[PDB]
Amino acid sequence: IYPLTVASKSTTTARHNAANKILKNMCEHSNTLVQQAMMVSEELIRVAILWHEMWHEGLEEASRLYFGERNVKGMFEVLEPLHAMMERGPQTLKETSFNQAYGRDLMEAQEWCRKYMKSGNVKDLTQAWDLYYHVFRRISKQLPQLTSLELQYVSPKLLMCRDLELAVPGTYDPNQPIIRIQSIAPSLQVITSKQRPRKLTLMGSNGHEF
Amino acid sequence: LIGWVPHCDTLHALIRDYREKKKILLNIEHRIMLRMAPDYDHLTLMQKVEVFEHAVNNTAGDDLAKLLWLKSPSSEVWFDRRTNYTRSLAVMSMVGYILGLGDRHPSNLMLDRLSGKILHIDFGDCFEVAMTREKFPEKIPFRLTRMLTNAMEVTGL
Amino acid sequence: AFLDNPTIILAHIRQSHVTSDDTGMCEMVLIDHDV
Amino acid sequence: NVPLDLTREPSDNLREILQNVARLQGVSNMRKLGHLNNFTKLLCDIGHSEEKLGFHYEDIIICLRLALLNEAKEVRAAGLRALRYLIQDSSILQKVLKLKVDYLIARCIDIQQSNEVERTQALRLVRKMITVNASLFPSSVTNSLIAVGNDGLQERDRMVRACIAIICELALQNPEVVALRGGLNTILKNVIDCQLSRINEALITTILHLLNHPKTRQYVRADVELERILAPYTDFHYRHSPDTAEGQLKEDREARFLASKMGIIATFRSWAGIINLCKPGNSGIQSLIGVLCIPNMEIRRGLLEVLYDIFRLPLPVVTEEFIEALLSVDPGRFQDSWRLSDGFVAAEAKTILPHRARSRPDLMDNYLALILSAFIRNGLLEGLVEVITNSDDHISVRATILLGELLHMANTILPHSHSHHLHCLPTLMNMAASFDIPKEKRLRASAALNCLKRFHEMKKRGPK
Amino acid sequence: TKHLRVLLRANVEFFNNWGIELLVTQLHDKNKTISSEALDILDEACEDKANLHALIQMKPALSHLGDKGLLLLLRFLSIPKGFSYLNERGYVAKQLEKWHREYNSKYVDLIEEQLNEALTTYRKPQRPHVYLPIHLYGQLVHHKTGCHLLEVQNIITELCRNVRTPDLDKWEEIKKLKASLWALGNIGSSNWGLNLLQEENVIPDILKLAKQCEVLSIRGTCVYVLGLIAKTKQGCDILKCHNWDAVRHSRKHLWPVVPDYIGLALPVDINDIFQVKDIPYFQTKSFHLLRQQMSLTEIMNTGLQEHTDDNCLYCVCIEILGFQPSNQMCRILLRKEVLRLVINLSSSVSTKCHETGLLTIKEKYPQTFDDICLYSEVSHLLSHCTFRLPCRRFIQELFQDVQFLQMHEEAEAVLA
Ligand SMILES: [Zn+2]
Repeated sequence: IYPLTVASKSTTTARHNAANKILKNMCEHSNTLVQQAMMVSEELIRVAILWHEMWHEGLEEASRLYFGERNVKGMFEVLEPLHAMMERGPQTLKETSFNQAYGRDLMEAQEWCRKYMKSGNVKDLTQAWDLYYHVFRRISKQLPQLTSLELQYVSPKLLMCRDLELAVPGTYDPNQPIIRIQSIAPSLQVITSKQRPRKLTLMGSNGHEF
Repeated sequence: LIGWVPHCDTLHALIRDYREKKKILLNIEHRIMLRMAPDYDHLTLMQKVEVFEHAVNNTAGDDLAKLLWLKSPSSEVWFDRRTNYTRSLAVMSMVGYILGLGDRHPSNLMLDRLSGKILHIDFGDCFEVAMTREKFPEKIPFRLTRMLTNAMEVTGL
Repeated sequence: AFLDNPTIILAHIRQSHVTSDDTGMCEMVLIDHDV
Repeated sequence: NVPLDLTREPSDNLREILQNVARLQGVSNMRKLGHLNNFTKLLCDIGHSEEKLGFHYEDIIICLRLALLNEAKEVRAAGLRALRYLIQDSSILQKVLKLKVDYLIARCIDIQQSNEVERTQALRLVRKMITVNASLFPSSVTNSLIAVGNDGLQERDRMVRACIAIICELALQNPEVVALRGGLNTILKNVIDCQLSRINEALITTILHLLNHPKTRQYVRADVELERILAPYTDFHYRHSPDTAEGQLKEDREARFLASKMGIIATFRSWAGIINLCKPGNSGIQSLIGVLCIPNMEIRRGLLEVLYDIFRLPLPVVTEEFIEALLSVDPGRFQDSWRLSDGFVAAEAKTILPHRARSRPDLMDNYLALILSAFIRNGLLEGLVEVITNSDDHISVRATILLGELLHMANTILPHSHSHHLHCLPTLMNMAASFDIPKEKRLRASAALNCLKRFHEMKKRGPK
Repeated sequence: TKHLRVLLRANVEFFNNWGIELLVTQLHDKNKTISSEALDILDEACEDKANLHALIQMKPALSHLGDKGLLLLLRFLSIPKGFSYLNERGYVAKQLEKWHREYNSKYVDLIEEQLNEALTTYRKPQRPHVYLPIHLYGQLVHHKTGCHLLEVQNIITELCRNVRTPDLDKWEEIKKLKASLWALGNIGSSNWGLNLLQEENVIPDILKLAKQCEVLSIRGTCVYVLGLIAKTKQGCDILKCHNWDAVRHSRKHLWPVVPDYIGLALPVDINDIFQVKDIPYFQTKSFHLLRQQMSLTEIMNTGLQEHTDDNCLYCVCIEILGFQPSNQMCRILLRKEVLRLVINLSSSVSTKCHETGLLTIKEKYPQTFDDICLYSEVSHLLSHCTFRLPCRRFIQELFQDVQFLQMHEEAEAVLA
């Protein structure tokens, strides 16, 4: 169940279509298992990198490509997925909060990048980077302040499960009884580091915390 | 999603706690090298040996050896833990050599508190990648320094 | 509130700024003579 | 300078216009300053015409244009003053704009060389240009005013509020040019870091005016422009300025909360702001209410103060006991105006005895009825119940009083239909006197009802 | 004078025969503030029929006062005895003309002024009370005889057509719609005022305007005027049919119990008013390549891009004024270098690198910042693009120590 979900989320079309074909076959005998796994997989990756986390990495990589590698087409392709996720609308208060503080600047900067593709003037692209760099400075000043996350603020769907038939990740053998996920802690801690990993504590069906 | 191994702490933090308790600066060895030669990074190969060899002679490396004994409730437990540490570091040295592991800085080395075992993390640089890079190419198969070799046993390695 | 027509919005803008400015600049730049 | 006022108009005009060029030789700046003042006095005598004042308008602008390039601030200040008396009708303004004089007018705005007298004259000219014809305002001058307002506080510019007040005036007669140059963003960012009650009210009113008429709402985005004021409360880590000193970082957050609170109150008292913040779809009111349920102590203590001012309720005193806080909200509490030095009995009797009118409509009740119904629809009552039973000791008491005040306000101002789902509190019944829920949470909900019960007695007694 | 209000609110025995007469003499006091306070507390006393009948039999002179006296004098028309006394000298006819041309729209100003003073922090030169001011049409419909005059004049037809055909384009004609919504609302505050108001089917027109209106100010205005219609049992029944509930109790008993009404009404679903149709956003409707591949000294071992003869300080005057053409490969390569550094300075990515590149040019070649055309090109670029204030002041400051001899030479000749 776990490897197939990763394949179904791949960017490649060949892997995406092939993975989903196997998944729908599993829905016959066990439909509720795959549905829970898809919900868990989408929420876990959301918590790992937030909206302001993706922009900090995307803008930093895009800036190096444009000013260091002198590549323009490679800069746009990095920023296209970032603007695509904001057009689908926020699904939580944290995403809603981001869409209010930085919503106007990012959306307007896309418009200037759209005029550069047609007019071709260098000034349009330069004026676009004025908004991108202004947001980058603001985000970089609040990353160190991030040290703890509340599940209600980032993803309300994780704390409203209270029961799952999906086994705890990393522990499954055919010769042992299956242990399922019971609940997820309402708060997780962020370790102060360059990558800022999160500490997620689950709750097994046998009363043992993982 | 990486599982969390309990009862284990990294080597860098383990030494740091010992030195700060004994009123010892964390970077005494580094300070001596800069004091003798401020432009240490720009020195030639033969000149860096002179600075490096001088630093290790003025400071006795036994922090790890005394660290393990002070955390052992009894001598019977101390000997058992030391035996496990000696033969767990040797296995990862040869296995890591075949795999070509690199960038084995102390932050990527963890020592089990209850059993004395050695755990490796961050398996990112493999197959001699770190040796061929142009930025500080390390030229050693595995990490075996004076701090580690002075804790396995008194007779040496 | 019924601050709808520009006639009362203009008066509100040029009165609050003059009355509640610590620096004596709006009292000199917002003269009604220039209309 | 000696004002002749004796020879013919063309003869008096020649000397001043020939001395403005001078080829930068043989004429001192003092004489130029005196001649410019003569032109202003002369223009007040002979009316604006190309037949009586010798040459045409275009020739006068050319020589007047060679006055803002002087290295003396006194000469430039007089040159700007002369233009204001010359520009009267749209015909002259279009001629001035034709010669690209706006390149020099915008130049004098931002030189910052201890010429506050020169800068005042430049801005007074701008207000004249807007009045004469606001549809032909140059884009070069506009971009200068935006820069001096967008980043006019980090450079310690003293004429920062004097330029924002001009952008708002221009935004009411020509919003098209202001929108292109990002002028509407500057006004929104100014109210975040402006903690003056009267100024903050005026700035937000200009933006809400553009959201009133149907033909002007095209200049404002949907859910990112107006909702900027909700960022300090919705975002737990808000950084308004990318570059600021870290010494007053703690004090910066408090300043943002005070300024943002007045903006929220201001936009909730205008019909153009109530509707835009309470749209049936995704709206800012749900985000404001939704963030209240999150167990954050800093945000909760701030949002409660906002709710009291929205409904205009007296704030209680900070405490951990309900009795002390209850006594601080009674309508019969003593006030300084009741003393013998002030209104002896006349002032006191006004707030105690009731008004002698039982049928006269009270328009303020209608405003509170609509506002209260909007919050109930979005789930204000459900949010308060969570705060009461899941917050600090000194926060639950403030929420308990607020819930009691709303219930009293709602049983005599709301109609029959809105009262069927009003006095029910479905979420409170979930956390009732039951052993399934934690025992500590069980008694807090029970004690809240007991504390709220005594609030009924105070209203029953009335003022005394 | 202020102490007579507490005696009014305390229900002092027989206050209407000795207290009213002491508030009429106090009207003619020398101080204007004292007289103004007497009017304030006299209006509050008029809410009782016993006190209002006392004033009519005293027939005081309130015409010489301001608008406050005029409104208080218009309340006599609500009593049949007071209407006959006033409508004997030809007074109601004069007021009808005044309340149709001069200050029928000014009633909106009185409504807005009180609301603005209440909660706006405006103060035109705590929970207050905002009561509806006295309106001529709202007081004339209390009796059948008064309602007869309002129907023969045929004013309802004039007001109704102003609602079904609104012109929400000019701000001056929008206030006329407001001047009619408040006039229709006061007419519907009485049972006899509703008989001649619902015969033209105008209430549904207001209800439609209260939920589907382009101007949000008109939408909020209709909320208040619908409350005035809910002051009677008959009025509240009409609003209930169109899904608009209202409060059906007075204010003398603030504790309603299930079995004169105050003016308040709200829709059953509050979201029916907060719906606004979406409107599309208005925005929706070279040497640079070679410079990075080489060096400034390497290349050395027309230049203006956006330079047309309509937006230049010197070139635009060739035809209109009659100036002479400007006169001059080593220099054309410096114009491009200056312009490209200004453009790169608009991104604010590396300001120090770009600022250094401009200072060196002004040092090695101080005479390149002396051509009027280059200044116009830079000034033109500062308008379209956006620059930080410290960076914007850096530019336009390298041209401060210039002469611009060409403009001075040509301007002197043509002007002389
Ligand atoms: Zn030119």
